[PDB]
Amino acid sequence: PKVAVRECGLPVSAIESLCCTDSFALIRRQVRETAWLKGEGKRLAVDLGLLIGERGPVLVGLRRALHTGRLPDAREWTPRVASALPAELAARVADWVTRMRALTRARRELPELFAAEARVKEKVLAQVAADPGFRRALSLASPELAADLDRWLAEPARRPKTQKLLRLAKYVARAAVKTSPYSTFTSMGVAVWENGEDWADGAIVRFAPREPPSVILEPSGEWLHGALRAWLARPENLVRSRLRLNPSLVIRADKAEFLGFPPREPIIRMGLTPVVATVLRLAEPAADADGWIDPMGFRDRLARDLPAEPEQVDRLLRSLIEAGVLEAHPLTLPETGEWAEIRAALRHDPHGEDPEAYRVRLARLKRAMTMMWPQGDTTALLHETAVVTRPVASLNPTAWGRGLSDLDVVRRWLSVFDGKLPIRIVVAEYLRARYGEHARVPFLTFHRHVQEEIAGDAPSGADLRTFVGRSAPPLAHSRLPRLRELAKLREAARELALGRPEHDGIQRVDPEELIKQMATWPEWIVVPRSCACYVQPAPEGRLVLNVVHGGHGRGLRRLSHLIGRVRGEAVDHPMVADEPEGTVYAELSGSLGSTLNVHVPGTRYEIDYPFSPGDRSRDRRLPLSDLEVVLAPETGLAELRSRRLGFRVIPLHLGMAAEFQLPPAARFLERAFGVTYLLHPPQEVTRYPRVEVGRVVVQRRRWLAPAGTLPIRADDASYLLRLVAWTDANGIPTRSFVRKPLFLDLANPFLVKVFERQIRDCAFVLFEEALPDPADAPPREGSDLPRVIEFLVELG
Repeated sequence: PKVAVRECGLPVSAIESLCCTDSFALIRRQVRETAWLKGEGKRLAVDLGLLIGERGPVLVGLRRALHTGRLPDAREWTPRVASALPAELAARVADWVTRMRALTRARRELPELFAAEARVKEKVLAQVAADPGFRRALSLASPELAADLDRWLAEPARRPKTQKLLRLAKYVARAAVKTSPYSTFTSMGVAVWENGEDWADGAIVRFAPREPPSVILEPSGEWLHGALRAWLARPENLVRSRLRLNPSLVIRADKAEFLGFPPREPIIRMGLTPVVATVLRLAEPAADADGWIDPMGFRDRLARDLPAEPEQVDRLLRSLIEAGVLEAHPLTLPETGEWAEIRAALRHDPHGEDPEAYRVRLARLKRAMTMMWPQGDTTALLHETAVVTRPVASLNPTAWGRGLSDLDVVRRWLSVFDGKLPIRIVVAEYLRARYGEHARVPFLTFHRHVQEEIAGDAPSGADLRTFVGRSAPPLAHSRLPRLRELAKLREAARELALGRPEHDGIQRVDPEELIKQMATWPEWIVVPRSCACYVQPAPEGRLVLNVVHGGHGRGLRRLSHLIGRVRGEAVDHPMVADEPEGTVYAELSGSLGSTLNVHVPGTRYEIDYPFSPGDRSRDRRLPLSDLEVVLAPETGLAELRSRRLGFRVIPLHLGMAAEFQLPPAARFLERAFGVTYLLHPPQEVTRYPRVEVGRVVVQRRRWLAPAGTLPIRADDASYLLRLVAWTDANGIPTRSFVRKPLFLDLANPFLVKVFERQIRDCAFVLFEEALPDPADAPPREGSDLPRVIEFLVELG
């Protein structure tokens, strides 16, 4: 099982040091002491009421004071009153009065102890935020704020405004507890399995000395592809280009059918003249051994084998390129003047560079980019990824065995909840109903008919519009029998998991119960062969599951590629295995307009996709034109075949672009035919227990608070007291993630204010246990501080 590690750019001390430790301990004592004296007072009220009845005033006033939790008036608690009560009751009253008085004074002292401690933490915030890796990441994400931080460091006692401090504190928390990449807020590398025996200590992982991250600076893919298209349309760069037939081109004995430019990718049908028809035909003999076409040698070839007329052999080619039937691509990116500077600036090794020089440098790079192709609605012209070249850690295979076995079971079982399963069922039903059980429909004709149905109005497309059209599932009352079965299968899965006791905030499912449930499932629930499972270890052998996506090296291939670029030598990422016989896996060719889809090529064959040429031999290309769609008799689902080769073809998206960034036909291939899934995280407070399947935490414990339950600042630090009283009374822990999720540490005065503001005018607030807790970060060798980490484990 291949494993990578993502780790936070700041250590856990960075957020621990921002906690008002003294004040908070005092807040928790007050809260607990208030709740105890309240309860005890009502109990002593009862006891006192009972003494009053044994005896056949004063006592009635003492009683009312205890009941309602106020200090008895001087007339209500006296030696004569205490003498008339039993010793134990009088001693319990005395203790209550004493503790109530002590509570009252400590209430008085708190606001200035808290105000002073919070003020001290402002400078600790600056201290933590001085870290160079952090300042670099903030410089990219938020340059003005980062310029302001740099000034503060240069001018301390230049107390920045609260709202800057809150924004800084949020980014600090993000860089200490959130594991998704951003820049030098995190770093990623590979992990290895260290063969057993050397784990006497009980550790599950062992870290190498922290390597300083290397950073890769990359341009926005959509900027890159707009700029590239601009350059390819200039007549002088035709000699700098190669051409190829759009691999969605279908000749229909009359017309050309094909797909056009991304991102809109129109479905195009145009009339052929006999000249255009021979032009397309001679493109086959005009091509290299790998399908590329010399533009000059083709322009002469057309000129001799039609009539000549070079002036117009050129306007003919030009019009075919403009139309998108013939594709123009560069000869290597351009080695042209403007492209070599961008390429040099992107590659510029940033060694020895402070945050300000970095901001200036990026600013200049941005300008040359705009003075080349407009930014437009592109948000973020540049991104950075931080990686390390050597293994970050070794993993203990015997500590991890039960957890990974449990995870595999979970991984299979979650398949029933896949959002693409309704899609598959509806697409399959469409195929049966329009074309017939044994139909074999050209992929492109099928894509077109589906889009015709979605854009239009006919009840024949009702389900396609409901499940495949824009807008995100009403299943049990659906027309199709399998959709109602699915709903039933989901409800059974859900009720199996939740039909069990909450002991200590945990519902525990045994993996065998899920294996039993799964053996009953029908064949149209198909379970991916591999998943990328993002997990965090937690105490007592737990693994906490965050995200599941497809895995056939999906994210890992991108990591291998980025490390390869930093090291100057490729990582041999193993290939996907074509099996069983008669079946191949094929990723979509090229990068489909995204820098996040550039990777170590993982499959043998590839789906050759319109304007995204890949990296493979001719005999290994499966053009869109060669795909067909059929109903599989095993599952009753729609599958793809190669017309040319007869194989089942399973499309793979192995790049890290999100599915909505895929152009339309590609998106359709992934959603309808891909074999991955995606897992992502009334009137009172409602508690949901944590759900575990053996060792795997599938759902963290949660607390749902409607609008009106939550204390609102009506107030200074008396606010934190009331908040903590409500959280304690509802079992809500000190540290939690609130709903993207915000990290809430009630001891952190910045994060409390960030929380105050973020829940303004919300209908609900969702608290989730912090698990693992940051303080549960696995210790380190030497001077390296504990950090929060997450593992990408590929399970297969």
